[PDB]
Amino acid sequence: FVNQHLCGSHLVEALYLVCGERGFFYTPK
Amino acid sequence: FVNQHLCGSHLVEALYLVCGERGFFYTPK
Amino acid sequence: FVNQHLCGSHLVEALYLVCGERGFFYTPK
Amino acid sequence: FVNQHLCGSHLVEALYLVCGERGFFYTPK
Amino acid sequence: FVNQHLCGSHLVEALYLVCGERGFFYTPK
Amino acid sequence: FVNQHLCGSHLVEALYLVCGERGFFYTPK
Amino acid sequence: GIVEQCCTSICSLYQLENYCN
Amino acid sequence: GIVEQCCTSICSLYQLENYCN
Amino acid sequence: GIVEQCCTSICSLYQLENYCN
Amino acid sequence: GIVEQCCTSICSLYQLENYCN
Amino acid sequence: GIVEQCCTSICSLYQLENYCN
Amino acid sequence: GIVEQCCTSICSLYQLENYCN
Ligand SMILES: Oc1cccc(O)c1
Ligand SMILES: Oc1cccc(O)c1
Ligand SMILES: Oc1cccc(O)c1
Ligand SMILES: Oc1cccc(O)c1
Ligand SMILES: Oc1cccc(O)c1
Ligand SMILES: Oc1cccc(O)c1
Ligand SMILES: [Cl-]
Ligand SMILES: [Cl-]
Ligand SMILES: [Zn+2]
Ligand SMILES: [Zn+2]
Repeated sequence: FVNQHLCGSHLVEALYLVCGERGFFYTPK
Repeated sequence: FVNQHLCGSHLVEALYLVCGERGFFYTPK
Repeated sequence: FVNQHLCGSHLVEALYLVCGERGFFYTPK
Repeated sequence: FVNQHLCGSHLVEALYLVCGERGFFYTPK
Repeated sequence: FVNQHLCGSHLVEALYLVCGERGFFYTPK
Repeated sequence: FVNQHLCGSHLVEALYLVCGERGFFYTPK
Repeated sequence: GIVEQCCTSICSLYQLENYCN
Repeated sequence: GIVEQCCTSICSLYQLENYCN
Repeated sequence: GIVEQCCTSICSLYQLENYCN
Repeated sequence: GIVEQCCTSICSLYQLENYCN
Repeated sequence: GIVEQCCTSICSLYQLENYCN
Repeated sequence: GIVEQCCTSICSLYQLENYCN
């Protein structure tokens, strides 16, 4: 529900930072 | 400057929002 | 409470992006 | 560059925090 | 669920806007 | 300078994530 | 209002649009 | 508007508060 | 790609939707 | 610390001000 | 997946990098 | 400091760690 939705918003922020030029795949599953 | 870097941070946000359960691939390049 | 507070934060960002040039009204009560 | 768009994103976050329970209209010109 | 970590992220964002050019120390201890 | 203001907002989020339990000292001046 | 609607369950983009001007 | 007013020089908390309901 | 398309002028959420899985 | 003070109940911007340099 | 691994317990940046391209 | 260093070009995660306590 909402707390997983909010958490995913931060997860993608952290991936953006850590992955750098490599980028990333975000797939809830 | 770091303009592209700040822009990408907002882009992954907006992708997170619009893509929903599909998720997305973020690849600069 | 805190949770609602953190949620409202993401809500205004989502409104910003979805509403575009229309703008939006955030009235939490 | 999408500077007004990125600025407005931080502006609504700032308004969210300042206005608290009063809420706010965001009405871009 | 990860809610102190998520709260802390919003907290730094809010401190940033309150503190301005003064800056701030964030010590999670 | 607003450009600096927006950059700093992303800097503190990045520091929040990278510094972990250490915390960080944000001092723009 | 929006908090009650959208902080207990995820609102769709179209639901959020109700709050646009 | 707010973008014109606040996107070159920083609006303080105080100034931003003028836009609250 | 996304940076070239969307960082010099604004992409709508519909345009961004092209980059969804 | 701040997390204890401000993550179970909401801190005002004035309360937040305590942590500025 | 990522939500399962990282929304219940905190993932470090090192753990998160496992999801990079 | 951090602005002169990291707002004029992109800092690596190791460069940002200079500013950790
Ligand atoms: O229901 C919600 C809550 C927060 C952000 C969002 O896009 C939807
Ligand atoms: O002038 C501004 C622009 C964006 C955020 C903010 O807090 C102030
Ligand atoms: O064109 C853009 C750039 C960054 C965020 C966004 O929603 C759109
Ligand atoms: O108490 C809090 C926690 C997080 C953000 C904020 O503005 C206040
Ligand atoms: O485990 C998590 C969840 C969300 C953001 C993050 O950096 C780590
Ligand atoms: O140089 C920078 C500026 C802002 C965020 C970041 O991760 C790096
Ligand atoms: Cl959150
Ligand atoms: Cl920005
Ligand atoms: Zn959040
Ligand atoms: Zn930004």
